[PDB]
Amino acid sequence: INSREVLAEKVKNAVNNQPVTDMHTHLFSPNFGEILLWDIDELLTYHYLVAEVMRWTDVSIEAFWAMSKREQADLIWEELFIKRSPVSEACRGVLTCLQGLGLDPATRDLQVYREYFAKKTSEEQVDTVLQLANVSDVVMTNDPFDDNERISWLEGKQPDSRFHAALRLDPLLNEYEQTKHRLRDWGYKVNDEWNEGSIQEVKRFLTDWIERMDPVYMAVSLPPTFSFPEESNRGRIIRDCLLPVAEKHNIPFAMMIGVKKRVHPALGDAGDFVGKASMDGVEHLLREYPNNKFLVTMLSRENQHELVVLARKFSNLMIFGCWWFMNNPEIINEMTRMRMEMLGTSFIPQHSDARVLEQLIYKWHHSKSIIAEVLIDKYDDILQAGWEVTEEEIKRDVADLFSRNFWRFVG
Amino acid sequence: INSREVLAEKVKNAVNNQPVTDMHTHLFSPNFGEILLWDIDELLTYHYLVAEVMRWTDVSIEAFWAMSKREQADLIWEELFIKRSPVSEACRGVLTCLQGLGLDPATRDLQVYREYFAKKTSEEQVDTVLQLANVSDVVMTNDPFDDNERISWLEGKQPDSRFHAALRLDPLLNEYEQTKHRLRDWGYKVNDEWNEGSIQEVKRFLTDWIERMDPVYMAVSLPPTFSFPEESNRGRIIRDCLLPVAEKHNIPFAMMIGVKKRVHPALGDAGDFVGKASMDGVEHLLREYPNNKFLVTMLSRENQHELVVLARKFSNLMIFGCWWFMNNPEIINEMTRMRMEMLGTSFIPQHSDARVLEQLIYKWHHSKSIIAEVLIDKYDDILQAGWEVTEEEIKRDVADLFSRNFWRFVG
Amino acid sequence: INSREVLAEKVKNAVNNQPVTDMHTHLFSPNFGEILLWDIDELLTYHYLVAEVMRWTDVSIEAFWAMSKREQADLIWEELFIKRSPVSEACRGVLTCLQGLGLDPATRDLQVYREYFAKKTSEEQVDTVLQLANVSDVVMTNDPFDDNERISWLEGKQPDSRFHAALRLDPLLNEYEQTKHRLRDWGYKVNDEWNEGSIQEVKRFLTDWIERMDPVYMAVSLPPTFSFPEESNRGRIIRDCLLPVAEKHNIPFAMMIGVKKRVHPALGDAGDFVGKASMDGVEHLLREYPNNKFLVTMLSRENQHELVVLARKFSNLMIFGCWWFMNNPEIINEMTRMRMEMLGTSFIPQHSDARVLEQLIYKWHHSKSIIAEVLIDKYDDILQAGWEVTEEEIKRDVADLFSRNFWRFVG
Ligand SMILES: O=CC(=O)[C@@H](O)[C@H](O)[C@H](O)C(=O)O
Ligand SMILES: O=CC(=O)[C@@H](O)[C@H](O)[C@H](O)C(=O)O
Ligand SMILES: O=CC(=O)[C@@H](O)[C@H](O)[C@H](O)C(=O)O
Ligand SMILES: [Cl-]
Ligand SMILES: [Zn+2]
Ligand SMILES: [Zn+2]
Ligand SMILES: [Zn+2]
Ligand SMILES: [Zn+2]
Repeated sequence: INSREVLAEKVKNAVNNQPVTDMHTHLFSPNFGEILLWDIDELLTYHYLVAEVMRWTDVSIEAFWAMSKREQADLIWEELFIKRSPVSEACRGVLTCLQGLGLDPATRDLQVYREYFAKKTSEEQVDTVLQLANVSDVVMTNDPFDDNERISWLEGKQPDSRFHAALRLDPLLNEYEQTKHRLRDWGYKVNDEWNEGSIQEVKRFLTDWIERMDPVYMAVSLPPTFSFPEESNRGRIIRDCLLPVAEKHNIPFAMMIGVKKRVHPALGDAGDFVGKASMDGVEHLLREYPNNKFLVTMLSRENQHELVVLARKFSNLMIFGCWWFMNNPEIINEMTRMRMEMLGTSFIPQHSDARVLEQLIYKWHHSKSIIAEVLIDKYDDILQAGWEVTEEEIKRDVADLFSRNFWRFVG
Repeated sequence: INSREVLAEKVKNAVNNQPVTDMHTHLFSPNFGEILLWDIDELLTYHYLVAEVMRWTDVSIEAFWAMSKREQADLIWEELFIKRSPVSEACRGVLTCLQGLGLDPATRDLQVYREYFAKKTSEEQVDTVLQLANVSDVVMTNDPFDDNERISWLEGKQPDSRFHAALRLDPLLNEYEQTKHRLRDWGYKVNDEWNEGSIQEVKRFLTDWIERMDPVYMAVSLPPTFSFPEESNRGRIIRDCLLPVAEKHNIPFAMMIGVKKRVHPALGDAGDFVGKASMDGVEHLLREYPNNKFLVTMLSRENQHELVVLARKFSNLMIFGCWWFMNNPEIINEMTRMRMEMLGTSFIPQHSDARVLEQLIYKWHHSKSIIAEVLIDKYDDILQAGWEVTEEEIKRDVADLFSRNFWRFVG
Repeated sequence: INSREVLAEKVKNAVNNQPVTDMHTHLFSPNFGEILLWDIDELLTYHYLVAEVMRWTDVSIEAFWAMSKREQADLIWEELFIKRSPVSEACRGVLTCLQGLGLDPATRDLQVYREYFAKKTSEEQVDTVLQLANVSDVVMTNDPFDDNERISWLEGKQPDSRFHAALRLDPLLNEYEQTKHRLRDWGYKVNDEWNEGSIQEVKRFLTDWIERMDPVYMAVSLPPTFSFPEESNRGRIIRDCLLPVAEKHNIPFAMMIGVKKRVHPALGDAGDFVGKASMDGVEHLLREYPNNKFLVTMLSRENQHELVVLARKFSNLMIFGCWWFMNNPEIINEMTRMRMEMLGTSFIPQHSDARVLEQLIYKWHHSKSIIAEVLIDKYDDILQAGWEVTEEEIKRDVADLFSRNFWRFVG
């Protein structure tokens, strides 16, 4: 390669053809049941769009939740696509999905699009989507406190080889005072106070599930006020239970910091907000637990640059994705550029956070084009400096970014 | 449209031809008197340039204020345009105004530029400028605590139909301790305590001025430390008087948060600074007062992204403009993109904040070019996804952004 | 200048031809000895690359520090250049230096690059590098608390006309409890108690060193928690000694704010982190000490915009460079644009912070190209407004930005 033009095609092709390992989604293996969502109506009722439609429609939130799935979908399509152009990232995403499946957004024929999905099955749509989105591996969010999901694990169900488990623990860490009673009901003899017994039982709880799911990592989403150390249930659990168990099983600990839950409870999953967090807690964890691995992603735009700098300090920290409110072109671009400039290729640029199966298509299509453009710029800079990049080196670097860095980290 | 080039021309045409409603300025109906500032000398002595010239000139701030308007204008012209290239946004803006008026910056003939304004009346210039800037409606900042402005309203003088009033309340909310003495002198018997009597009289004051002004909204500028609820005069006035009255008359409450007043007293209007604010008070107001409408713009760059996320949570929140220190190309661009990507077209991209008539020319010229660029990108992305946008839908979306969204919100 | 194409040509040439005054580096006049670091092995072992290589290599940090300079350099070359493409800014910089020296990165022949340096003397390489990077003046960081540097000064060493001293005081201001003992060891009779006697001896220490080094400014790097006034050694020493001495000798005070030292002790120089600081202390200093001059650069991305706004308020504030974690293309670009949009040309866009002689080549090459682009955009915008910029004015502006603004400020 010795031309930006030539470089551009080589990079775009390597990126496009590179099978993706999506290390954080809200999808489930087909055999887990209806817990796996898919089709155009599910795409249109994605909570991102529920929030956006409420800024326009005169239909009360109560009434909205009272409508059927199809009715909610019809309202959103009309309000966000017909009455106004679907220029938002979330709306754009729905279109990218339709087009990717072979459907044509030009006609705006929602009924015809729907007819497409009605024909196929879950296992069938999964194969097609994973093919079209070029995703080889999907990491789920497995929460044992969720009855709809725990039932499948207790039944001995196993996800197919393309889906990996990740032990989600928000209820345990953030709501211990209520959750402790559920552990007791499950036979985990935790006591009123934090003593040897409570510690051991919570650890047994973690180990039992690690044994059941064989998770690639344990995870938790945290508030902007997250601090560590801390004399709170969360602080003690992390210190006395999670970290020791994680080290023993060499399992990474994923922290998604910055979410302020339910600032608008009526909106349900669309009612969460964001706040800038202190880096002190993460800094402490990284330094004081050198034998533990940490995967981190933050919600606030204002935490992104310093998070990158922290990654420069600690190799036991792997930063990943452009999470939630960060998953917009303007932010993805600035984040990926800051990350590559200070970390080279030693990071995971993105995850889809897909809640609806088809999203894998747009999530990866929208991000890959931006990442490819960033790569082209960086490769070109060193080419201009006289360096010679081979297509094989490109495919290698791209492989690390979209798949290898993750598996290498989880080990 | 089926090509970026084609799209670009149709988008730019739609943006340029769309009549603008400037929902926040410091301009006054021409019949109000000299408070309506205009001409090249007023543009050159805009406080933005006073701050900039003071970074170069050897002239003391005292000596500067002692100079006549023409002398100050002369100094600023020589210091910021001749001794160094006028590359700053504020300086660039002055040139943009001259050009729009038919004058030629190439000559740098300040004397000739001045001759242009001397042969014109204020009403004439108003028609000229509003025409050039394609501004159909101007929202003023009317402060009933200023003796001069108070005259116009008490005399029953109505403003030009193109100008709308906005009840500014900074003295009341931020300086109650000193303002209460004037409220009493005006017939509003507020006590030195916050009893029912005082509460009722403040409401009466607001109610009376809403009747006299028929404002599109009530407004206040707040410091980075703004909090709510709060046991202070401002906190009690907002809770017990402003919100109740605003809800009863269904008029929005505009909050411009982030200004740290007079960090450099000697600079006058040019001595204000900025600070990041907590989103807690705004979040509280939105959630706890669903029957009230809120217009918000923040001064800190670091508050922009989270403000957008907050708008996603509450439909009774309408964010607007790129205020003051945010009114620069680099910031206008990132802000507008973040806003459209997460809010689609459900927001008001800009306002001029013009203190001098002519500024409407450059403020909107400089902002429309950027907004057009963003729209082109967003339209092209969905266009690439197979969606087809009609030129009529473009005019519709452009109308919402530059005018409809505001009037719709103020109801 | 007719077209943007013609404009770009004249701007690029002026920027490239303009001799640079690098107002902050960690280089020393060659006659000072081996403390002046140079050659490819030094470039490769720059702490920026030590941090980066530790994110990839299996070699422990202890084993790394135990390796020879050559072995460390071989490791870094293989890990960051061969096993992965050298796309990070720091790695790209190493290549740019190689190319600028006439070597060829295409061969990846590290053994051959090393031969180029095995010949030359320090004096020759200084002449070579300064000519290539077109740097006419280099400001050093002279720390009288470092035993080695101190001996040179006490024994009469003077830098040649191309190098200027800057009195660095971190140990005095940030570690006074440890430093007071050393002051006493040097004849400065400070008491354990902070009183008039101690104040006078610290003032005498500063005076003696100002006289010995004839520094262009006194400097210190500060933590994100920096505040002023403050009841602490730093607060008292700045108030009682530094500011009065600086005013008396009319010497500016350079504050580099935002570094959190040694968050990862084992990484040595590569173990410092970043944090956002309050602007309160800087605002206070500028306002209350109008007779003192302050040079400021901040480490947090989130402090940049407000720092610019503060410069608009105070002429005794000169902001400079894109420091450390800010010295990446994505950040340099946004910072430089915000600065010019709000300050025109009244600022110092960059400094190299070079710790290794050859870095001057890449630091200035990478920054000049970015600064050139910003200038082209800004000049083009006013050209489109009708203004006509001459090539002489362009050369003047470029001279101000890269050299004149500094000498003028510290004059
Ligand atoms: O992308 C937005 C989401 O998926 C959130 O609703 C979700 O709660 C978040 O990503 C999480 O994993 O906690
Ligand atoms: O945009 C700069 C301005 O107009 C400020 O001086 C003004 O005080 C501010 O916009 C306000 O309305 O409080
Ligand atoms: O640019 C990175 C550096 O030179 C730092 O190591 C250095 O300590 C910093 O610039 C300073 O002068 O304190
Ligand atoms: Cl911030
Ligand atoms: Zn998620
Ligand atoms: Zn205003
Ligand atoms: Zn940007
Ligand atoms: Zn330095």
